Amino acid sequence: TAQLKSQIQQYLVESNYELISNELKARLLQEGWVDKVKDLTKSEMNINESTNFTQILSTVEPKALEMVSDSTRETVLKQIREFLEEIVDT
Amino acid sequence: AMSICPHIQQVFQNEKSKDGVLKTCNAARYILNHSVPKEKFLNTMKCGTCHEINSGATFMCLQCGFCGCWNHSHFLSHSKQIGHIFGINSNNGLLFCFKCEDYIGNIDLINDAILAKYWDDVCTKTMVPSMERRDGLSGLINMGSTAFMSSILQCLIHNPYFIRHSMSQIHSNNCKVRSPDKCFSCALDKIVHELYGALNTSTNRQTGFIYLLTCAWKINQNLAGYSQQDAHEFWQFIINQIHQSYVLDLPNNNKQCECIVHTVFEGSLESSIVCPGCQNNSKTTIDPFLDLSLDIKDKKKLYECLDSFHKKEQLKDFNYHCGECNSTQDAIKQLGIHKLPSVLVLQLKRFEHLLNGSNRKLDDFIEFPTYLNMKNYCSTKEKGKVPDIIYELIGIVSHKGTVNEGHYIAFCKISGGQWFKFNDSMVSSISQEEVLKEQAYLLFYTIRQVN
Amino acid sequence: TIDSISNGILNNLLTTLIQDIVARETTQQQLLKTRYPDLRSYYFDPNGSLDINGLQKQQESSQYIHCENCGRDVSANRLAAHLQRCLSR
Amino acid sequence: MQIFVKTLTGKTITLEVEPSDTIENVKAKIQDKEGIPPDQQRLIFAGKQLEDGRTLSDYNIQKESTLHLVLRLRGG
Amino acid sequence: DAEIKGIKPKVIEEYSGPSNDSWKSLMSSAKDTPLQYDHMNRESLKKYFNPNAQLIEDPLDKPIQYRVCEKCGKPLALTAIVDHLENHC
Ligand SMILES: [Zn+2]
Ligand SMILES: [Zn+2]
Ligand SMILES: [Zn+2]
Ligand SMILES: [Zn+2]
Ligand SMILES: [Zn+2]
Ligand SMILES: [Zn+2]
Ligand SMILES: [Zn+2]
Ligand SMILES: [Zn+2]
Repeated sequence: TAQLKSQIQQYLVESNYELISNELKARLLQEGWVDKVKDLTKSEMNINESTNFTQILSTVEPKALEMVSDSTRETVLKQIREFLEEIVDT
Repeated sequence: AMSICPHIQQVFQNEKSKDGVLKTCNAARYILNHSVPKEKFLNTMKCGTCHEINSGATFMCLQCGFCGCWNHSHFLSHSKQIGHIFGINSNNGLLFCFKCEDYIGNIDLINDAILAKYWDDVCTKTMVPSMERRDGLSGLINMGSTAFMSSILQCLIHNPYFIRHSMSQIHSNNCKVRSPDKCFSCALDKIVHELYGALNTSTNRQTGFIYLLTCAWKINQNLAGYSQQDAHEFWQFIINQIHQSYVLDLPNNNKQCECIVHTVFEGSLESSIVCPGCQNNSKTTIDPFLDLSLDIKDKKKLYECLDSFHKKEQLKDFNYHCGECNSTQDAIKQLGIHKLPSVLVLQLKRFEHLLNGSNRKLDDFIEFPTYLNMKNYCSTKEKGKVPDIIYELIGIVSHKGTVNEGHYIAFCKISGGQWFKFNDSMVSSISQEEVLKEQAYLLFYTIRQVN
Repeated sequence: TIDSISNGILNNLLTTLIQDIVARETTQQQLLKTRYPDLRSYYFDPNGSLDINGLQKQQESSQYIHCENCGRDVSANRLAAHLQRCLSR
Repeated sequence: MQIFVKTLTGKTITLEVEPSDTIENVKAKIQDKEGIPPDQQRLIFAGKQLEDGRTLSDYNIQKESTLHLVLRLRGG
Repeated sequence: DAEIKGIKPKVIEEYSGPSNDSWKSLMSSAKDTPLQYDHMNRESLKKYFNPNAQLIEDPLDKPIQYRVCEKCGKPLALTAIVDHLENHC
């Protein structure tokens, strides 16, 4: 069943989530990605002459996802994966 | 012609429904300000349907107890199935209408809902900031040699702790003298008034600055703006005077001062003294600090300067006998951070002394980061490693000229991430990259993330 | 799979952060535009000459200030000297 | 007692002083070590500049405390 | 990279459909709980920062929130407006 996933996630919460979230934030912040996303947002708001959240998000999210550096991406994935091999059976 | 959500207008057409809503918003925000991280994860970031944590944003229902995820459209499902069109984003407390497909960010009542009970009065007595003044942006003309002062003042003018203090009316509420020609803080509040509001009811917005200058003349004419002086010295002098005014406004074993300066700017250095033989020890001395002064020679980066600053030194002129190895020794000294301040102020020592008794300016570019990690500088380990400790750059003072003569300019960053240059009367837009190419003298960093 | 669940966790984190940031931006700009219908951006001059209102540096000593002390008007760029001569009572 | 002074380069020097010693005397000792006149010296402790006519004890300055030495950058 | 089979028996051992719980259940706890900060860990703040430091998380998110008195023109922080109106304006 797929209740398993939610269960595992609950365990993840009770235990380390902060360390991951914080390291991610620090990495994205330090490499300038956050401010790039701010500039992108101001630019899109100015181009579309709109503050409507849904339409701006619709254009912002994919690109913002692409803008994540490979280093940060693979490092954070690597770390989560490191944390996962602890508490699952194969 | 931007519209407003008609659904909340509809709810607000009824006073008791409105009150229920505002009560719930206020309660929710209080909870958000008073809930530990794990409880928050489990009870506000857990999807009521799939039970996943952080399945995108999780929304807490305005009308019931259900929490719903974005990725599986589960709040969307709560809205479709029960008819509850309003939900609160658990990351920011903001209220979403699922009919407009947009957040409600432009209703003043909602943003300040805690004052809802008194809202009518709030609307009768007070107005929103004027466009011109809303960011408090205005230049301060050179009234003689005042560049060393105003450059310092703009970073203060854009400091959230200071603006919170001043706009809170704390001095005004508590001042026993209540005259800006005597009290520095009353004058400051007047400045804030002039820059963000309107005096009742071209020469504009200079009154507070003139009061401050008059006070300065009264305490120390030399530092009052007629002559050229040192901005760091002015910083320590003025914060000490502000502190003195805090102590003055008090009605009353407490070594540490409890003033605004000492709850924002005060940290402590740990100085360890260790035997080079035993390497165990140590003799620890704790020193308060309000700022840090860094050597810059033969370096190109701020981190290099902090490394040098934090670097161990062997004293060759200190008389020292170790009791653990039972011998005369040259002690090892090291500075590290015992306590960090909320706001970190840095001075780069851009000068050197020559054998002929003259001084020379150091114009060397020193690279400084937009974000600063202090983890390598903390003295005390946990049961070890020290965690990440990151500050955000919010202010720069730069100098052009020589050691004995020159000019100060300020750079400040505001909301949205944009930078402005403050050159006396002139406030201008500037890009971040150029600010980062500037020759920095003073740097202002606000605490941003502590792991 | 482990790989899949990890990808889902990262995606969860990123989409949560993104949705928060974007919601904050859109709410702030909506507020600014609604409060101030005639809103204009502060001027940016690539030439480095114009201020946030798109203006150049004003002419001093063309401007003057009325010194409330002694009742004399004084040119602003000479105000400090005056105070040194005026506050010396 | 011995106290310390961290100079412009970051180099720390040691002085032998009493709590009652005046700022002038300390600056004189610094002049004697570095060859820099007192009027050019700024002596910093605990966020304050140390003022002539006052004593070390007036500022609660004790044994092996460290003072920080700087110069002035004038701008008008 | 490999296939997950189940959840280790010891976590369930000592830790452990639609939920029936309610977020307003936190009120009881919320009433007794001091102001909390997000990405500034409290214990690390205790070790490395002062016990009475003032702290503002993410200080540049939006422009300063305040209003101006019609009578005396003071810019007021939202938490300061009411008493300003009681005995200070
Ligand atoms: Zn779901
Ligand atoms: Zn509901
Ligand atoms: Zn709507
Ligand atoms: Zn006062
Ligand atoms: Zn204090
Ligand atoms: Zn030894
Ligand atoms: Zn006069
Ligand atoms: Zn008022």
